[PDB]
Amino acid sequence: QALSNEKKAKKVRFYRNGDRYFKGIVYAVSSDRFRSFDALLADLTRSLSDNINLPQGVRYIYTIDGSRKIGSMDELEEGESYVCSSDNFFKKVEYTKNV
Amino acid sequence: MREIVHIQAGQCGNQIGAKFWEVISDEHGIDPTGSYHGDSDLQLERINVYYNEAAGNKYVPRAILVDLEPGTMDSVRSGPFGQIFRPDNFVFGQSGAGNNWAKGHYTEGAELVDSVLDVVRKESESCDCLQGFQLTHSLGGGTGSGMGTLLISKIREEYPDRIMNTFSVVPSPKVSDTVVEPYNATLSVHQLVENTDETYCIDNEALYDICFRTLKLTTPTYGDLNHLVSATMSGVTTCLRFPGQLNADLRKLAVNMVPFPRLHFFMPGFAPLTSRGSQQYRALTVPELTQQMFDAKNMMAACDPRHGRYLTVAAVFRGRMSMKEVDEQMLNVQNKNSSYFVEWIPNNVKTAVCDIPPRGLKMSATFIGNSTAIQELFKRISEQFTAMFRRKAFLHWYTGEGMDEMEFTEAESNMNDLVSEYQQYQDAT
Amino acid sequence: MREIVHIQAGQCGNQIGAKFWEVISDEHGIDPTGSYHGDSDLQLERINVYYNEAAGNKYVPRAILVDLEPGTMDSVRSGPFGQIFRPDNFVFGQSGAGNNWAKGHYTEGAELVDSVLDVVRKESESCDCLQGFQLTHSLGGGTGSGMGTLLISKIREEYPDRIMNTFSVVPSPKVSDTVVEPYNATLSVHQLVENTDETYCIDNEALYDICFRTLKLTTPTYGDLNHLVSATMSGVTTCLRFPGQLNADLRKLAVNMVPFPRLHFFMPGFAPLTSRGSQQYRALTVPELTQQMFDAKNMMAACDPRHGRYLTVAAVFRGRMSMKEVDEQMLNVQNKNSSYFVEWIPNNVKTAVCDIPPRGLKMSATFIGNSTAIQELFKRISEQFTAMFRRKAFLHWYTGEGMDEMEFTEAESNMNDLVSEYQQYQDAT
Ligand SMILES: Nc1nc2c(ncn2[C@@H]2O[C@H](COP(=O)(O)OP(=O)(O)O)[C@@H](O)[C@H]2O)c(=O)[nH]1
Ligand SMILES: Nc1nc2c(ncn2[C@@H]2O[C@H](COP(=O)(O)OP(=O)(O)O)[C@@H](O)[C@H]2O)c(=O)[nH]1
Repeated sequence: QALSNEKKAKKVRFYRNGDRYFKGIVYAVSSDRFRSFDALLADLTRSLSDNINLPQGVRYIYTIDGSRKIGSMDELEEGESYVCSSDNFFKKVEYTKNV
Repeated sequence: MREIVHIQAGQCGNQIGAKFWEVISDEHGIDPTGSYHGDSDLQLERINVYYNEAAGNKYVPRAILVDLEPGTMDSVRSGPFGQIFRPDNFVFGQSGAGNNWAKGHYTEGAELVDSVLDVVRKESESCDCLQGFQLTHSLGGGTGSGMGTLLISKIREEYPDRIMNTFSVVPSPKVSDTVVEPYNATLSVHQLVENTDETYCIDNEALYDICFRTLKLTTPTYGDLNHLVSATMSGVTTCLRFPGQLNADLRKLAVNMVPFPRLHFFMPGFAPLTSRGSQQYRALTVPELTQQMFDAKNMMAACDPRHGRYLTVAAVFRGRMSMKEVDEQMLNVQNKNSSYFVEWIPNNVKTAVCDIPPRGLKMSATFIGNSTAIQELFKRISEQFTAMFRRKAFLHWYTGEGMDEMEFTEAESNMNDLVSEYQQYQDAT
Repeated sequence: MREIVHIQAGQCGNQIGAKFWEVISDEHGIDPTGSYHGDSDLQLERINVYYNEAAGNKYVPRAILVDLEPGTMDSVRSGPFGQIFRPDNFVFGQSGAGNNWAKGHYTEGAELVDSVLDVVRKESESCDCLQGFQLTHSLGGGTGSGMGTLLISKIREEYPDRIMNTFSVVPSPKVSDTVVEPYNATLSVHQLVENTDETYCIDNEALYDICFRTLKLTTPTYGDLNHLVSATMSGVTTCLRFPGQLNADLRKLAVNMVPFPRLHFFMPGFAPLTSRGSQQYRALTVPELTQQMFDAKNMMAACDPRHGRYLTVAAVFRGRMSMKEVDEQMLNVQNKNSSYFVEWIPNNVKTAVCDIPPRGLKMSATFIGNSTAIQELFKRISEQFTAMFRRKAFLHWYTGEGMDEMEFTEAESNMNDLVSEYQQYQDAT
């Protein structure tokens, strides 16, 4: 067979912690672009913090609710937004309002 | 009043624009420094349409230059008339398109469009009464097709009444500069039919023939091909920058050429085009300009107009000439060629006469013609699209950027909904 | 009349002041010797506000310089415009701060403040009619935060009606010059909210962005960062030193900007700021100065004003300009941006127009804006304070200088009584 295994990109959204005025850039999360979960955090470094957020950078990704620390990329899913934090302390504001 | 904001995109959109601002500066008399060296006061009367007066009697263009790699912006600022652009307008990214529509419209287009629109909004709030935009891009590449159609979808949400015309470069039928150019053209016409007001389809192959058959040039480089497109771009708005006898603009052509809001793909044409040693064996009269426009060897799209029917025809004349002599030649080519025009539109020729010629000639014309002979142009994109899509080849470079097959299916179905309209109104009664 | 006594403190307060007196001397035309080399008689009319005429037509500054080690005073007297200060004003101790608030306000602050106030009282009894003081310090270090707030608590007991404005340097959010800078800032805002009248919050991080994004400087040293602060300090009192059309001073801004006696933390802004090669691609008009002040990339505190609401806005214009052109641009940015201003204060823009520009430009502005977007500035100090205090780390360097935990608890409770006011008046009706 030549029509291969459908290398697909998840369309996920990444809000940043605390900043209420942010929308979240849709990334091409795929198994072709990131071999490890630790390689996904490296792209989150430059494209989230520009001038004012995240002194510790990108460490701990939380759910949109959020109550589960995200493990590997197989813990992710297709079409759900996420909040990107950098501490054990989670700020509970309304992220997904007014997308 | 009536200002125009110029937007460029991609490698091809820069090198048309870098030649376009060399022609506009020679009509208004602008040095490469940015000062003024004119002789008559008619050049400074309507200078505000393409220029903002800076401090110290310098005029800078109202241009916005977009690319995804700095390789082409480095040649624009270093060439002639490259010191005239403002350094803030050079908006460029570091990644690069990769000759890819998905990297131009979804991934790297979204990281740049929020920085481009900070420049579009700043220039639009500085003009007194905005006429409308214009865009120069190409349907073959990645930046001019992905980033170029992304800017139109964001502008039309903000300015729903200003006109928006694009000078696209439709890919040639015989040779192919890009392997995936059917994908980059099918996924771009689907954006242009819902977000523009008029569109100028230009083929490269029809420009190589004019430099070989009409102008008789030995070695035509792109300085000689893009000089013909820049003469046509200035020839549309030339009744807006100078006083005339029968005036037109970018709004009167958008009314008189577009009868249905989906049929707005044109084909351009310039006249006169003389050779280097044959410009003395010719009289420059109005019946010479007329019979050089309407023949098939002077169009700029690779399609013979004899295969179809003209819906609407615009002819923008320049220079001092008798109005009786113009109103008779347009009538005479409509009575004897009564089959190649359409029946359900009587008197389908629009006339516009300016007063000031281009620099060097005595009188000149510009042909802006709509036709159903461009249905041959969309059969060849749709045939080459379905030849590549049915094997689903070159698809994992698109699906891997967050895209599904339904994006392609609604794109090709829209194009066959466009071909079934040009075939429908060709055989009316 | 209306004299101003200038007080400096710490390492940072000297190197702002040593650049500040270089800008004032160039506006009034003073050599580094101390003589006068002006051309017009407007420079000597109001010379008494920052200068005392010495014997022999020499003018010396009314400056009082405070430090705890002689290491920074040695560079001030040896640099340019360092021979102009009187040698008695260099009040310095031998111990040193140790980058410590308790050594700056309790132990070594008390051994020096009785010698500093012998110089403050001598300069205040020599002026005819005192307008008010001013102070340049920094909230990060020890001398500018401990000795700096100790001087304000002693002055306010002696001069309860004169104004007192401080040009503080609030520490940046991302990088940290001092490990214990949350302690040195929390224990200083508790002193400033009860003893000052208006306070200019300046972040270092917002000044590195202007030298990188706006002015396009390759290697900005502190001679290039402190030159922007000294232009803003002179731009507030510039309607007091020169005749104008609509005059202001340090009292009219203290009335029109401060609606409640606890809400007096500002954010400054200067305009125009051109690059080195982009100061010819720009017209210097009033609608260019207006749309360069109000955007977020020209503030001097690291906080976007879009997160909150402006309570009061002052704009001090300099140079000859039409008053109709100023009164329309301030109105236009208030009608279209009607959400980012506050509702229960109508017409919240204060205008002041001087006549004499800065040396080199043709016209200039200065933005003095109050906002509730500085509640983000006090959340980050209060979060970093409670992160360090709940483990009681770096505390034995403070308790060992005669201090208890109740000094910290009433300091952090005062700051959360300040955050609950900016959140309260942001959502009024
Ligand atoms: N007329 C003309 N077409 C050009 C020129 N340079 C490139 N092109 C066209 O541009 C297309 C290639 O795409 P490209 O310019 O690289 O755009 P991008 O890949 O989106 O940046 C082809 O159709 C070329 O014929 C030029 O100087 N003149
Ligand atoms: N803008 C500016 N800030 C400075 C300069 N020198 C030091 N600082 C700031 O001063 C603080 C360090 O404290 P310091 O000046 O030593 O004060 P002290 O310890 O009380 O004597 C930090 O916030 C620095 O950013 C300068 O030349 N310019």
